[PDB]
Amino acid sequence: GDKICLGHHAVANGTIVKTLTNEQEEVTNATETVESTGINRLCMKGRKHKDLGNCHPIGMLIGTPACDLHLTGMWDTLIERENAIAYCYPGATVNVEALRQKIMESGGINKISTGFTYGSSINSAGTTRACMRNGGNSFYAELKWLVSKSKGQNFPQTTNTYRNTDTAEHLIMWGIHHPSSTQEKNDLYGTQSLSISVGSSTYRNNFVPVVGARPQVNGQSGRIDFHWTLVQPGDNITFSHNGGLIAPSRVSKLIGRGLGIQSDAPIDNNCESKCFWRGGSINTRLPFQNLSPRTVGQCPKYVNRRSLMLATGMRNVPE
Amino acid sequence: GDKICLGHHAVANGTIVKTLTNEQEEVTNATETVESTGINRLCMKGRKHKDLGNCHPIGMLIGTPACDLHLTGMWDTLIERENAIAYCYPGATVNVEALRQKIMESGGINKISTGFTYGSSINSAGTTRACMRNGGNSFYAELKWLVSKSKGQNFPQTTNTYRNTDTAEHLIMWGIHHPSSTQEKNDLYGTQSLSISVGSSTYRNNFVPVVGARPQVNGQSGRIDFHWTLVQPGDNITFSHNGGLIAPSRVSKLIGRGLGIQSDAPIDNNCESKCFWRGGSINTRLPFQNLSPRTVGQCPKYVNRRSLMLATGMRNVPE
Amino acid sequence: GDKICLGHHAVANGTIVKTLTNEQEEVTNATETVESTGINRLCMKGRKHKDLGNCHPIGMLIGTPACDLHLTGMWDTLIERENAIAYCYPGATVNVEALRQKIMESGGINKISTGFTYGSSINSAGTTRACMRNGGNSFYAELKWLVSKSKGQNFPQTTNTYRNTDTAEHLIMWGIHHPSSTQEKNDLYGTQSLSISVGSSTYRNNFVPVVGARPQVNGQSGRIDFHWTLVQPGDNITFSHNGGLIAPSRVSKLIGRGLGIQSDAPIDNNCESKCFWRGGSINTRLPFQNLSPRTVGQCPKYVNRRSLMLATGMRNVPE
Amino acid sequence: GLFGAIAGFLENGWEGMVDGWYGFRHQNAQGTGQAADYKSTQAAIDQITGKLNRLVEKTNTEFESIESEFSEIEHQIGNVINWTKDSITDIWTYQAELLVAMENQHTIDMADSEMLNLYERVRKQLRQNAEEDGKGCFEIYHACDDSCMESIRNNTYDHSQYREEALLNRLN
Amino acid sequence: GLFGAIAGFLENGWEGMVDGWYGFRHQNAQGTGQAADYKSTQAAIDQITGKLNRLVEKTNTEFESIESEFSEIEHQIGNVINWTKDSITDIWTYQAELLVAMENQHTIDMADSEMLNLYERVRKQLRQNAEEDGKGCFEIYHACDDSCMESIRNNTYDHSQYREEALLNRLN
Amino acid sequence: GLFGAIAGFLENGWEGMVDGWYGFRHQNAQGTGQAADYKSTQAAIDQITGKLNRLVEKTNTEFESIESEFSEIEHQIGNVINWTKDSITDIWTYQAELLVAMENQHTIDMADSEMLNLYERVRKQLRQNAEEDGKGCFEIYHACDDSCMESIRNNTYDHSQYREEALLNRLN
Ligand SMILES: *[C@@H]1O[C@H](CO)[C@@H](O)[C@H](O)[C@H]1NC(C)=O
Ligand SMILES: *[C@@H]1O[C@H](CO)[C@@H](O)[C@H](O)[C@H]1NC(C)=O
Ligand SMILES: *[C@@H]1O[C@H](CO)[C@@H](O)[C@H](O)[C@H]1NC(C)=O
Ligand SMILES: *[C@@H]1O[C@H](CO)[C@@H](O)[C@H](O)[C@H]1NC(C)=O
Ligand SMILES: *[C@@H]1O[C@H](CO)[C@@H](O)[C@H](O)[C@H]1NC(C)=O
Ligand SMILES: *[C@@H]1O[C@H](CO)[C@@H](O)[C@H](O)[C@H]1NC(C)=O
Repeated sequence: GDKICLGHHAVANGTIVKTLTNEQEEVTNATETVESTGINRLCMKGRKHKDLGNCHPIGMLIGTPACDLHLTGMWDTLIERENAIAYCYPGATVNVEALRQKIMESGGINKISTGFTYGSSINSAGTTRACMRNGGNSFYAELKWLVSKSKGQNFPQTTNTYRNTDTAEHLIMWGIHHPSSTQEKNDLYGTQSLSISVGSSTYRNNFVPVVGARPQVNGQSGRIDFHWTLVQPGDNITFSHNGGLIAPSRVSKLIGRGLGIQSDAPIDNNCESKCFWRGGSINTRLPFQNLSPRTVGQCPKYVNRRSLMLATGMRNVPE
Repeated sequence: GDKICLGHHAVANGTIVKTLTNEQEEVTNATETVESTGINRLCMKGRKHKDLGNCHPIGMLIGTPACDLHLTGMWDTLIERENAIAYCYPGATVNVEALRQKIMESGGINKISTGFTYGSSINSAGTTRACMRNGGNSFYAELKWLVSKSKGQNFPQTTNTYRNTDTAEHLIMWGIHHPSSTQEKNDLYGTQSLSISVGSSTYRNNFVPVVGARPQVNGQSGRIDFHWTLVQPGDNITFSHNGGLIAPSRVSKLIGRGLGIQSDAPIDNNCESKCFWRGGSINTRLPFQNLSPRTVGQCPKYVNRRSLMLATGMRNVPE
Repeated sequence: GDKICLGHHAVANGTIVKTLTNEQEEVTNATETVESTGINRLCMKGRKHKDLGNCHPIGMLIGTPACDLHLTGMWDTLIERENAIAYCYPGATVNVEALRQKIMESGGINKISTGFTYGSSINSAGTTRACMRNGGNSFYAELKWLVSKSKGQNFPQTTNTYRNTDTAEHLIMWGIHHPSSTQEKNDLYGTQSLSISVGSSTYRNNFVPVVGARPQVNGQSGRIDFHWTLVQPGDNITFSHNGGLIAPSRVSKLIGRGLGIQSDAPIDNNCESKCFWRGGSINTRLPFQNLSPRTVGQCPKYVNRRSLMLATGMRNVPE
Repeated sequence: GLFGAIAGFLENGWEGMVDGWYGFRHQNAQGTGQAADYKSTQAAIDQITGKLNRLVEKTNTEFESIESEFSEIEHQIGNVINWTKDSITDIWTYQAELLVAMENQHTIDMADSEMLNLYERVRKQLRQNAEEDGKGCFEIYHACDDSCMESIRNNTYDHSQYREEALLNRLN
Repeated sequence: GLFGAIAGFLENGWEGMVDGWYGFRHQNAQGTGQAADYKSTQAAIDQITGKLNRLVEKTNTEFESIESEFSEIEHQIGNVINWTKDSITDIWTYQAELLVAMENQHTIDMADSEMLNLYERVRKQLRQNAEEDGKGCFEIYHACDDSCMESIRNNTYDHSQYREEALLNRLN
Repeated sequence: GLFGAIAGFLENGWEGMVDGWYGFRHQNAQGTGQAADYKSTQAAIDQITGKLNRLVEKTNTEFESIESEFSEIEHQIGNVINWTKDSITDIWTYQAELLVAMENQHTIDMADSEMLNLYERVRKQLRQNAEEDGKGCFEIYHACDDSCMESIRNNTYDHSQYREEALLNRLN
């Protein structure tokens, strides 16, 4: 009548998990593998970062008023916002998306001065009420609006060339003005047919201002479309123009690498994180997450499930 | 002299399967995981669908004769065919593929009337034997071929604007005519240099008719190339032209979402399905399939194998 | 006092491996699954191959001097090099990358003759010191630089058409010359406004020479930009031009399929391989590799790890 | 195999057993019989069924086309699309192959374990009143009537009732 | 289950055992006691811990965006991006689902094995001085004092010391 | 481990055994010997070999380039390509890591099971003429000559021939 018995533990409330053979095994304990809660803020601790607020990354290169505080600097993450303004004077940039990406992966920009001069017969200081400053009418800080100094005069066939004397590639932006009327065109530039030709050792293209009636925005019915390339070290880029060019007073140099975040989430300098998205920041040790398909940084892989429990205990057999 | 023995069942013809350690284990039964047989027909039961036959999705927007029956309607799947015609009068559309995709993912289109008027000095009813109708020479149903009413006269500098008064984005197509001869150009429009300028708050572009000798197709040696954008609600789009524009009499509004199928397989209204391809339809519970890499809808994932057997039985040890 | 004991073998120096539960199990033997050593040479045994050296694949079609030996032939792998030259006279090709891919996946080209003739009023043999030959000034072997025979004369409105009489699609390249001065433009072609119009049953486009000051390269400040399409069998492609066209004396026909390798690694006709990359060749039975993310041919999948040991033995319990 | 029973100390299966996966053969006074164990059979089938339920039944995301079948598509983009689809197929086929290999290994081995589990059940229930043949048989050192056999297979056998009796034949 | 013990010949767990995963219940002269086996417990937890360490802790490659959240993106490229992200998500979710299913099966079964391993240890250590109940108990045919019980659970029990004594009650 | 034998009730391996993975050590009248079991050894190697065959040997689809090494490629498309390759690499590396981890677990555990299977074979073949040491040894209660040892390792040992003799030393 003497004996020893062997047994295993159990618990009153088991957790349910999936296995290869059984969709509902009760085990003693389990733990979540999919992260479903994130932080509703941008965790910027440990980062030299830049919140552009209503300044748009492109606006940094051309120099929109909104971006006055963001024309230069250095950083390791950049934060774009839904608001953001690039174009005070209405327009568009050819290959926009390639460009903001380039910028958003940069971690810093310097502005180098073109040294362009124009002088007599030509007014290099056109402004507009769409780009107001302190206050008053003004313009894109890194460009000059060139217009016939007088009248409704033919604009001089002009030549400016930027020489890259640096060791690194520079990024050159310029604008082409497209007026709303034949009259307007004639007032600013000649009656002459207009042509802007741009040429480096690697780049070559040409543009023609083009008149058309258009909805008023903001503002004006004119448009300034922007264009860009990279000028290699020790190369030169030459503008041949007879009016219509919005020329560069400065070119940009993109410096390092950096992480680009697009979110309206508030900054929080008191949490670290490596993974971000539109709704904010993600900090988790788990390999999987459920918050978003679109993340940036070092992130748990996205999955299409609320929960995936991993058993951390034996089969739970109560009584 | 008494005994009890334990055993397992077996079968005369086992099935062969792979394991981690043995490429050929005979087991008692197994079952296929890769679907290799599909249905040689399009299973349209339970779907408000549209077979365009020889009408091409683009032809729906501009109004080719082939598409007369398909200028409007509503659907939840759209069926394109290898035949299909978009251009009665020879030409091309800039960003075609983006456009048919847009259309093929739509599940319906409405046509809103532009209200454009032209009147004296201008013939708004050009036709061509490449776009025949009932029968007779005719044209794209949603566009007007505009030509100098008389002669070989300069076409009037003209302005038409479409105002989007709806709550949704409209899609505007238009054509630019490119003639085969200087003579032809002069007959239809002026001797004046030609220019078409198009401008909304978001869009702006311009086009120039261009003469050239070209192989005859169908038909004629002229070409009409098409162009498009989306006009946002409460926005306006303005055409400034002096000849060459194939203007829109109606614009299109893409309605919902829908599934786009490209296949020459016959319709069958008596099977359901959720997965389709060129050769037809796929109905299977299995997670994998072997028929095609290119499928649409809810499909088993494609794999590069005829067969992958899953054991549903023990090791089979006969005798 | 008699007994039998059971045991397993062991070794003095075990190998360490990962399992689901233990990141460091010592086992008796194991073997690597990730290939980390490759061959610093291009293993070409068993391949009809072509090393272009400093000839660039595009140069094969237009006929740069560097490519004189490579204007025709047949092969099953093609080797591009970092050096390589396509443009003796400075310029660019529209849709370059699509084109070299096409070429790099070809395994052979034939040159068919266009049969174009020009005759009086027109000099079909323009040359340049940027495309030197044996030695002397010369030009792209498969193209003609057309220029006003005399003077500063208006170039004749000209028409040439290539008829594809073959059973296969041909690839047609042509150039547009963009001069550095209004003077230069006038010397070579007229004072007339210039236009080149190109048209097949499938293709239609048009180009305008455009003057601009530009950095000197090599060489010269002019540029010749190239353009291409495929002309289907039994179809014709017509050039209408009044100067500026660099016309084709031959068109190309891409023959088979072939494997395109880009590497500066030396050829070795004494090893076979199926997998290559920039640094050379990869020969391994293992399913995974660590050398490069960018490979071509039949390759082990790339992974982000130096080592992943697979146990080929039991748990090693020494003493 | 992994659990030593099926294709192990049992040298073959029984083609005659058609009422279940696992079962008993007995020899006794009244002669021979055969019968299947429904409980272990169902343990094994239920687990196979669980595998099939997992295999079948997956919500799929909806995919729209990105390659036109009838148009020509631009060459570079077409090549990037092709690279991506090929890459994805290599992943799925690899996955499908591993799935089937590992499931199959596990399925075979669980089948071997359920067989052992039943064998072990019977051994335990006999305690000292029988000993192990080595080939799936238990040599019973007492008079085990057809009804007594049925008590083993019904798992209602009382070893105490035949114990001291059975402990005799033990030594002779 | 796979190793027959937990949810097998043991018909339930012991909610009272809070000092470990595995353990002993004894009945003897001085009455009843319960105690957990720290060594087998730790074998099982350490393996679970290994699983968690593998699960957590993975170096991730850095990803930058390719879809703009605030801009519009071109339609065709957007669709190709969408196809690719969707395709990749299907793969990861499938992966995650298989990972958890196969780990969970293995985790449950290794827990079962460690329980068996301990049972087998005790059985072997008793040799002939006890026999198998069939439900995780060993019926001890000799006076096993609380100290003697402890010698079993301490794995220091000498069967030789009680052998011939125990071999007696055997037959009566 | 999972099957309790290797790194379980056997506290170590035998560096001296170089003829095979598994084997016997005997002590008897004529002294000591060692020998490897070729059959169980080959069961284990063959399965390892099956794993290697699966690992090696995969038809690969052919991939052509989509990134030019020497040209510049457009920035947006380049970024999309990069996203896709990085994403695919994360999948393969995860896959490779799981493959090895799960294979290794299984490989170790099957090696354990083959060792057990052999041990269980011998136990069964001895029936009552020997009992279980608890550490991989069977204590033989009869004169087992070198030839008799060989009969065990040759799996030709007849327990009936030494049974009643062996059942004696049993009780003294
Ligand atoms: C660029 O500029 C200077 C004068 O502007 C000239 O000496 C230099 O050599 C030029 N370099 C190139 C690459 O054109
Ligand atoms: C478009 O035109 C209407 C008047 O026709 C005007 O009220 C509306 O605000 C205009 N919108 C834009 C964006 O120009
Ligand atoms: C192509 O050219 C030839 C002769 O110029 C002519 O016979 C044929 O009709 C043409 N074919 C097409 C499709 O234009
Ligand atoms: C992509 O693949 C299809 C068939 O698999 C082929 O027909 C087509 O030529 C390919 N396109 C490119 C650009 O490689
Ligand atoms: C791509 O995906 C997002 C959400 O999944 C959606 O908002 C967007 O419109 C999609 N675009 C296309 C073209 O499928
Ligand atoms: C794409 O990948 C390589 C390194 O893998 C790098 O050279 C390139 O600049 C990356 N591109 C971008 C645009 O982030």
